[PDB]
Amino acid sequence: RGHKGERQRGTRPRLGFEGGQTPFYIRIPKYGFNEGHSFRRQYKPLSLNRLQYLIDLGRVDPSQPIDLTQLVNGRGVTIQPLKRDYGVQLVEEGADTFTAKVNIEVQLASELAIAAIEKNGGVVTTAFYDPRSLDIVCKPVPFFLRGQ
Amino acid sequence: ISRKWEKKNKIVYPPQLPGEPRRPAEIYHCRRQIKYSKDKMWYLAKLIRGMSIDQALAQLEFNDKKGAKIIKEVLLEAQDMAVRDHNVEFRSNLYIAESTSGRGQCLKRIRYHGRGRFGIMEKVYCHYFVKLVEGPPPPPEPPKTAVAHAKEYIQQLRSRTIVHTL
Amino acid sequence: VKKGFRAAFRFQKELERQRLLRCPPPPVRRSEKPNWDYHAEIQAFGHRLQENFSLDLLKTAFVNSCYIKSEEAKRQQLGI
Amino acid sequence: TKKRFTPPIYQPKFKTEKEF
Amino acid sequence: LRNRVTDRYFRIQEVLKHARHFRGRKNRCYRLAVRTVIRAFVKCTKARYLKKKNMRTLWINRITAASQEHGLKYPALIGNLVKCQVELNRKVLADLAIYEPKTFKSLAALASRRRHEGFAAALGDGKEPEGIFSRVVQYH
Amino acid sequence: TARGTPSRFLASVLHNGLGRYVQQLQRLSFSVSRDGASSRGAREFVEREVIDFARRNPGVVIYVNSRPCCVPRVVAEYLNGAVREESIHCKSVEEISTLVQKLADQS
Amino acid sequence: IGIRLTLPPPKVVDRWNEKRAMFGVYDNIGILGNFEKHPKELIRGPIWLRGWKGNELQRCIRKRKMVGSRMFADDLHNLNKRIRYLYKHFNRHGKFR
Amino acid sequence: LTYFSARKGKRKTVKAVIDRFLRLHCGLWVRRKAGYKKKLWKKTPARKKRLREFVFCNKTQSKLLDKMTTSFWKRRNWYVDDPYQKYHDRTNLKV
Amino acid sequence: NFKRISYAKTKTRAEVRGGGRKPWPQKGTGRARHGSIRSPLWRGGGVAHGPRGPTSYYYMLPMKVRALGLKVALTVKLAQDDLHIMDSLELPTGDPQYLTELAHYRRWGDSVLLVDLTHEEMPQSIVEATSRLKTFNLIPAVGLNVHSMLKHQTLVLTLPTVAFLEDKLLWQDSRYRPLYPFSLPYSDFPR
RNA sequence: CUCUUACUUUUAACCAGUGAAAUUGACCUGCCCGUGAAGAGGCGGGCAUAACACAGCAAGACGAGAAGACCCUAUGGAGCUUU
RNA sequence: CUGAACUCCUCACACCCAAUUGGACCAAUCUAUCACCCUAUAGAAGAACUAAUGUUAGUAUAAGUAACAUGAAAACAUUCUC
RNA sequence: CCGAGCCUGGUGAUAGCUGGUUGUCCAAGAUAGAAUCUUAGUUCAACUUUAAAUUUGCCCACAGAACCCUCUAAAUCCCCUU
RNA sequence: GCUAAACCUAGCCCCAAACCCACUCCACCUUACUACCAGACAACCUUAGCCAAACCAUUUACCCAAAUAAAGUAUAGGCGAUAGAAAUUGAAACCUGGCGCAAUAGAUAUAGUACCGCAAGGGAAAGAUGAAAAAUUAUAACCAAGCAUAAUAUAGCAAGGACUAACCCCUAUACCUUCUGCAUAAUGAAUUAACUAGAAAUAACUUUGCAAGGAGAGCCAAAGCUAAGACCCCCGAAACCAGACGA
Ligand SMILES: [K+]
Ligand SMILES: [K+]
Ligand SMILES: [K+]
Ligand SMILES: [K+]
Ligand SMILES: [K+]
Ligand SMILES: [K+]
Ligand SMILES: [K+]
Ligand SMILES: [K+]
Ligand SMILES: [K+]
Ligand SMILES: [K+]
Ligand SMILES: [K+]
Ligand SMILES: [K+]
Ligand SMILES: [K+]
Ligand SMILES: [Mg+2]
Ligand SMILES: [Mg+2]
Ligand SMILES: [Mg+2]
Ligand SMILES: [Mg+2]
Ligand SMILES: [Mg+2]
Ligand SMILES: [Mg+2]
Ligand SMILES: [Mg+2]
Ligand SMILES: [Mg+2]
Ligand SMILES: [Mg+2]
Ligand SMILES: [Mg+2]
Ligand SMILES: [Mg+2]
Ligand SMILES: [Mg+2]
Ligand SMILES: [Mg+2]
Ligand SMILES: [Mg+2]
Ligand SMILES: [Mg+2]
Ligand SMILES: [Mg+2]
Ligand SMILES: [Mg+2]
Ligand SMILES: [Mg+2]
Ligand SMILES: [Mg+2]
Ligand SMILES: [Mg+2]
Ligand SMILES: [Mg+2]
Ligand SMILES: [Mg+2]
Ligand SMILES: [Mg+2]
Ligand SMILES: [Mg+2]
Ligand SMILES: [Mg+2]
Ligand SMILES: [Mg+2]
Ligand SMILES: [Mg+2]
Ligand SMILES: [Mg+2]
Ligand SMILES: [Mg+2]
Ligand SMILES: [Mg+2]
Ligand SMILES: [Mg+2]
Ligand SMILES: [Mg+2]
Ligand SMILES: [Mg+2]
Ligand SMILES: [Mg+2]
Ligand SMILES: [Mg+2]
Ligand SMILES: [Mg+2]
Ligand SMILES: [Mg+2]
Ligand SMILES: [Mg+2]
Ligand SMILES: [Mg+2]
Ligand SMILES: [Mg+2]
Ligand SMILES: [Mg+2]
Ligand SMILES: [Mg+2]
Ligand SMILES: [Mg+2]
Ligand SMILES: [Mg+2]
Ligand SMILES: [Mg+2]
Repeated sequence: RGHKGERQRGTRPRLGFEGGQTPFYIRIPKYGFNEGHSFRRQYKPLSLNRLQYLIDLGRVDPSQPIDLTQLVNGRGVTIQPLKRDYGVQLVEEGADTFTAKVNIEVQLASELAIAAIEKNGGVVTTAFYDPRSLDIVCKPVPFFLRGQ
Repeated sequence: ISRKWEKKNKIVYPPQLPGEPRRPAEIYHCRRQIKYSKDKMWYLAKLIRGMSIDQALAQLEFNDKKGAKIIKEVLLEAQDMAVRDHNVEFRSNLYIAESTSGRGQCLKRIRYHGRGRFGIMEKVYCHYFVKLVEGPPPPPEPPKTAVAHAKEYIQQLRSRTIVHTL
Repeated sequence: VKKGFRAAFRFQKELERQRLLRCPPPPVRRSEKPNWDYHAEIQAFGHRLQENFSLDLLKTAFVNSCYIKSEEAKRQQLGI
Repeated sequence: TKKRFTPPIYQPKFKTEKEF
Repeated sequence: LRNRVTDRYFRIQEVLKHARHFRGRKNRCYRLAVRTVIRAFVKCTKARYLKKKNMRTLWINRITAASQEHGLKYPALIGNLVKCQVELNRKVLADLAIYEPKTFKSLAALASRRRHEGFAAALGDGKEPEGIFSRVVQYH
Repeated sequence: TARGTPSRFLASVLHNGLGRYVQQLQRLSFSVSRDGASSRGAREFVEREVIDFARRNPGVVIYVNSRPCCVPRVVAEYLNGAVREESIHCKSVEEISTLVQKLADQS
Repeated sequence: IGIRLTLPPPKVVDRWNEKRAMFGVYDNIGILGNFEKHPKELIRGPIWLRGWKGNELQRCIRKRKMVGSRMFADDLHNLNKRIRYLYKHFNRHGKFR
Repeated sequence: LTYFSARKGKRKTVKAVIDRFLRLHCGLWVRRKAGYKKKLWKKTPARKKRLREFVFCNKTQSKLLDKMTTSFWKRRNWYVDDPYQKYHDRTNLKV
Repeated sequence: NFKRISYAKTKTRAEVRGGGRKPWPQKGTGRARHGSIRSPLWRGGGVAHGPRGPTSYYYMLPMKVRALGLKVALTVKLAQDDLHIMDSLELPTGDPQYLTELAHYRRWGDSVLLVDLTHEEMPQSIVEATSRLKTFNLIPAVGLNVHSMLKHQTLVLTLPTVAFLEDKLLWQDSRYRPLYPFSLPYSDFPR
């Protein structure tokens, strides 16, 4: 523990205190980096590489309409409605090698991601789910056990 | 508390052989919880060590200390006990082999001082132990003479080796 | 009273050493003590000395008249 | 200098009352 | 679970066994003995240096005495014995003085002879050949 | 310390080595538990080492006694009457071999 | 002084009593039982410590929350004081910041 | 800092930090320069441009800011059209 | 340890009876300074850093790890010739001596763990014999655990139990990460 | 007071009985000069020195007693006064 | 010539810096399983005291020291002195 | 023990101040500064410790680093080789 | 050889479960424990302060009716210290147990008694045979300090090196704390026994599991994730405030 002072006796100042000099974390001006962070919509990205990989392994079935439930049931995406996730955004990564024909319902889709699915004969739709609806569609069974 | 001194008069030795020297009788007696100091009692016990039973009784009869009467009482019952229960032929043929005092169980009391202060006073008790051995009192040691000193000095000179060598 | 057995056992061993030291036991023959095989001891005796003894002669050399006379007295006492 | 007095403290009585 | 030391007695006896021959209360009172026992052990450790030092001092005193009996000073004996390639150390030299006095006189005579040869050489200008006992045996 | 302990002069037993050398170790008594874990190293010493050690020392009578014990011990006895007890608790086979050999060489 | 002069009574332990013999049985109640029951449900003890762990401050807060309303007056006062003391210790005192 | 909250027994976030600093997921912290809105009439354009920069913090400051915030603030976020999305992950960084 | 709850508790200096007042003035008495008679330095005082129970030791190894441990215990028993497979646990009699003699003749060790598929369908004969024994213990398959397997020298499994244990333990190797507790309905679980 | 003296009582000392308190790191506990955390029974150089009581004395043990009350320090208190 | 813990010599080698920091072991206790004249592998914890004018108890030192107490004779009746 | 009583409680008040801080063994280990109602303390540097990564570190050859002004200083910086 | 030493019970602690609550006759709110007379008074009403903010002045967590999760998020604040939700989510629940204490422990407890205080109030200490004591001439001894058995012989931190030999010779300035530096004539300590002081997050590291997934709903994830191991003492003021008790 050392010898005398505050530190041997366990009475040293709080974390952030600098001995009386205006502390670093206070002398920096306030700026709205994080203002409104908890009301910002978030979308879990789903790349065309990931989508094709899930189809090739049988984890997602392209013969039926694909939506959030099928993606969650295949463990393709993990959605967190309590963390202000509003669904999945389809991202263009993997467009060159995308070969599957799919009917897929997402929340956001980039221009190039839409082109990849449509070039291969598939349909892509952008669908909105509210926080409550997202919870139900992602995990239907827990909802059905509520009796509502 | 310990009471081993009273158990030493209960040791039965085996019968002696025809050619063995007659074993002297040993009688252990003590008095417990005497209201007197062991420090003061030590002086009286010291006085009679090595004395004959009769010489010890004479010295104690004319001592002014309170312990002298107590020790004299113990010595007399030990002498009576030696002849009655220990097969000692002559009551005068006894000498003090051991005589010592011990600490007894003491009591604590308050002694009052001025200014509201106090001290703790101990009400002192002691034990007295005596051993009587049958026979004449052992003779005192002759003072070491000049011949003995010279003999011892020369003996040390003759035991002197060359140190730290072969 | 403190919990445990080890400390008490260790103290018992020391109390037994002091008891023995205060009253040293009377000495006895090594043969009477444990771990003794007379025939093995006889053979080792010769080997230590690097001597090729005859085991019949060597055993007789140790037998003394006093041991024979006493051995017979014990036999008579037991009616054997 | 302010008067300083320390009063005596008596010990419990029983500690000096035990008998055989 | 409340744990208490149960074998403190033995821990105390480890120190006190080394303090039995001490004087006073520090032979039985742990608080006192432990400090004195530590000091005893440190003294025992450092004494190993003094033992060697004192032994050599003793040998030099004894060699000095023996040399003076033959009219030689200690440095003259030791120095000249080395020049004769006699590598006897001081321990043996002291032993020889006590138990082999005739050999020691021979060594004293040899040193004295070698010492005189040194003087003769120093006084000469190189004309003289090396002394008989001054010749050094070379090794390779 | 030296002042706190006894001392003796360098000596031998019956002028050993003068006319002939006589090994002073006379007897070895082992006590090895059958099941005790502490005696594991002592059991392995009795299986492969003790027999070969006895061949080399025919003047030493070795007594191996298997009995329940928490602390296995070897007791060495010498011709001069000295008795030495050395614990082999939890010692390896190699460690026991070294100890037993040291006892054989001591006077 | 300070060490007993006699051996304590020998310790008799029955290693094959029913409690020891059946220790552990049903610890895999969930893995082997279709997960109908969690192993934590086998834990018996205070209602505020079943299947939960925390430091002394956390245990104190949890107990006051769950059973504080049923505690005896003197016990509840001591608990409130303990929570205050521990709050000060962990949040203000120590070597690390 | 509150290491163990009285109600939940959980470590708390210093909200003064949240108001001033942006944390990138890579572990970097971004701040503004002190005085960037003060007495601009007496400051040169070069100085004023330096003051407008969004700058990174050093290791020691970053470690302090990490301790003064809970794990929630260090999670990976996917805000739509986030200006700082690119800066979350480092590239070609050797040690 | 996971289900251990320690009930040990001591009183701090704040909980020991009394101790409010300062025992004597700070200065002037010549004695050491003290604020309370219940300080941990005092006889009868509080405990400085004693147990503060009841104290829980609960924690959970990952489900996969606890499953793997069971696999290792079964393999070790088989590899060391301590595992015996039975067609059924039906005995000819309910006398415990028969089962004891059977184990001795078959060299089954001092203790034997008997595992049946289900508690309800255990044969009455084996139930009677084991109920009267101490080292022969009968458990259902759902009760199997590493501790019991290690405590008992021999493990005896019925053939239905073997099929039961393979299904449950191998399910852990091929399963998805959970979306919600496995107690809730899934497409293909249970069975 | 110069300038003290004598006697009585108490205390005192000896014998007998009873029997406290502060104090105490351990002590086999000398003097001189020198040295040194700057004033030494304990270190250096000298000198002195069989062992152990009792009665006096107060130069030293920086003697005992009270965590200096003077002084300064503490982002320690309190009383009082005030534009 | 004397003269170290410098260096050499025979053998061995982790084995001489405060705060601080890293590491290897370990007494006793309880629990699991061993063991069975006192142990082993692990798991736990009120887990180690030559010092806090520390707390409690015992006993020393000072010290048999300071201090304390009963007028006299007698037949214990009584009288005498103050 | 009244510059403001006593008791209990808040209370384990607080104390950058003094004191104390318990088994064995080995190892590395001394010190530019800045700010602070701050200089009996803290935080950042610096130093020190452990782990990890991969590449130079130290010692230094020439050549090279100011005029103004008095001591035309001892030296430093940079630096391949070694 | 004394003084002493040693012991295993009394009970106690933490949970679970269960709602809880007494009584012979007589006396007892006046000066309680006092057989028997003219009254009429009547309860309610924000805690404060220590402390933290390194002063302090706004401010500074205190069960309030479901574990978990949402979340230390929204939000509050000398926007400092710090304080801190809700919507929503939704689990289990078989008293008779203990890696709790064993006479300085565990309740203060043999007892709120003795004792202390005018009062409010403060508040102890301790016991130990055996199957039988209608076996008490009985159950051994051995162990702290202190003493006794047994005072002492030049010289000196009391030992070490030694030695034929205790001492004589040689070497050697107690310990802890505190300091630039202590034999210091700086602190603490008569001694024995017992008691008496390092509590945890954030990350990181190490060793398993599984792996673009991990985790037994929540969370994290651009090799991660889950589990475990491993780091943060004791005693002490003068004060401040609330409610009682005292002329
Ligand atoms: K803290
Ligand atoms: K912000
Ligand atoms: K006169
Ligand atoms: K004086
Ligand atoms: K100080
Ligand atoms: K300060
Ligand atoms: K203040
Ligand atoms: K009590
Ligand atoms: K001084
Ligand atoms: K000083
Ligand atoms: K002083
Ligand atoms: K000190
Ligand atoms: K009045
Ligand atoms: Mg300190
Ligand atoms: Mg300091
Ligand atoms: Mg009075
Ligand atoms: Mg030399
Ligand atoms: Mg209190
Ligand atoms: Mg108070
Ligand atoms: Mg206080
Ligand atoms: Mg207590
Ligand atoms: Mg006088
Ligand atoms: Mg007198
Ligand atoms: Mg003092
Ligand atoms: Mg001087
Ligand atoms: Mg002195
Ligand atoms: Mg003084
Ligand atoms: Mg002072
Ligand atoms: Mg102030
Ligand atoms: Mg060297
Ligand atoms: Mg070396
Ligand atoms: Mg051990
Ligand atoms: Mg402890
Ligand atoms: Mg102690
Ligand atoms: Mg103390
Ligand atoms: Mg005197
Ligand atoms: Mg007097
Ligand atoms: Mg008088
Ligand atoms: Mg008053
Ligand atoms: Mg404090
Ligand atoms: Mg080093
Ligand atoms: Mg300022
Ligand atoms: Mg400074
Ligand atoms: Mg270079
Ligand atoms: Mg403040
Ligand atoms: Mg809610
Ligand atoms: Mg008690
Ligand atoms: Mg003794
Ligand atoms: Mg000397
Ligand atoms: Mg100074
Ligand atoms: Mg010095
Ligand atoms: Mg001093
Ligand atoms: Mg001071
Ligand atoms: Mg910790
Ligand atoms: Mg105030
Ligand atoms: Mg204040
Ligand atoms: Mg008030
Ligand atoms: Mg009046």
